[PDB]
Amino acid sequence: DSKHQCVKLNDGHFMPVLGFGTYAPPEVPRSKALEVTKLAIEAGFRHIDSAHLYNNEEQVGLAIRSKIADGSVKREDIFYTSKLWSTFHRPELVRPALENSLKKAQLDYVDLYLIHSPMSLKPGEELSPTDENGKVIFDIVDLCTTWEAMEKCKDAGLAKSIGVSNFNRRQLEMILNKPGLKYKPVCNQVECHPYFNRSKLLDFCKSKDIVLVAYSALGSQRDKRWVDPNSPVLLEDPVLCALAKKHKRTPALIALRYQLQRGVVVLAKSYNEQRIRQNVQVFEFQLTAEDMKAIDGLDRNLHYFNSDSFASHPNYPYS
Ligand SMILES: NC(=O)c1ccc[n+]([C@@H]2O[C@H](COP(=O)([O-])OP(=O)(O)OC[C@H]3O[C@@H](n4cnc5c(N)ncnc54)[C@H](OP(=O)(O)O)[C@@H]3O)[C@@H](O)[C@H]2O)c1
Ligand SMILES: CC[C@@H](C(=O)O)c1ccc(-c2ccc(C)c(F)c2)c(C(F)(F)F)c1
Repeated sequence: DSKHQCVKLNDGHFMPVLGFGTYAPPEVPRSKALEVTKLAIEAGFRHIDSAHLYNNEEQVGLAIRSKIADGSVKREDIFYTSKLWSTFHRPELVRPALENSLKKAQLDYVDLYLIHSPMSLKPGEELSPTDENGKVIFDIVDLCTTWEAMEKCKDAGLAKSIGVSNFNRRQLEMILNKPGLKYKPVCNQVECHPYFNRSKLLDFCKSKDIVLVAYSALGSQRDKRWVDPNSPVLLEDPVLCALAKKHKRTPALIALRYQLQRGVVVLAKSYNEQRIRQNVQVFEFQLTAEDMKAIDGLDRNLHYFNSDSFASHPNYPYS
């Protein structure tokens, strides 16, 4: 089926080009992640994006287990992604972090394990370690050694594929130029949308056989902790809205289809049954070449996540 279209990764594995985003803010009860991940699988999502940080791998794993038990899907039909959180970058912490995620989700392996971010944080139990003055505490880790620990996780069969997230070109090149590299990252999961389309990074990744995976492809959830309320709302963009009317679709569907036609694997978060099912209709239509150029013109270099807690980190990927 067209809905189960995949891209071949540089390690031979396959990744579905449309993925379900599972992050919800901590004020959303965890029971919802369980309910909506089941809804996503029912609608035809097979790529599910989670992370230790999201405090939901148990619920996402329960949803997968439930849909396997009622015969909707086999484990082999699901592409499950987890992410190493930034307090676990030190190489001796990597494999135990992955094994803990597997235990929470009650899975035997992940299809994809990512370094969540290059911005290392102080090791410990707290996900957001902070000093007496409230500032998040940074750590300094050679991410090449983190990657070597990820490579051992793939060789152990705990992760079918490994990749990175929120890396810029310089940080990617550091991994790719590493002496004795065994596995290249299969992907780089980054913020990517018509207001921040990452064409330069996309061209770099294409030249290296690295898939760019787009998050916040619908403009982010605009969480007040990190998103400026005065930033423009992506789905209210006049060009996207006119394209939605011309195609008799929605602005969200235009934004998702834009990514598929430029070779980007796209994530979409929804906790609403009707929008979850609408988002799978991205395979039903096509943007013209002129439509694509129009959307290409919307780039504003706008990353919705903006905070001096990020920007002061030595490994902050933007500039
Ligand atoms: N690697 C990283 O650092 C990183 C960072 C950010 C995100 N991610 C991952 O990418 C996923 C998606 O990114 P995101 O969380 O920023 O959200 P997003 O995909 O950009 O979606 C933002 C909002 O769009 C709404 N939406 C979904 N479908 C819609 C539709 N058809 N029409 C209108 N609105 C629609 C959703 O609200 P409703 O729920 O109300 O439908 C959602 O809250 C995340 O959940 C996470 O899995 C990863
Ligand atoms: C809270 C949602 C969560 C998710 O859904 O993954 C998320 C969202 C954005 C970022 C983020 C922000 C700024 C910069 C520069 C970055 F590189 C990554 C992170 C990260 F990586 F910092 F943890 C995590």
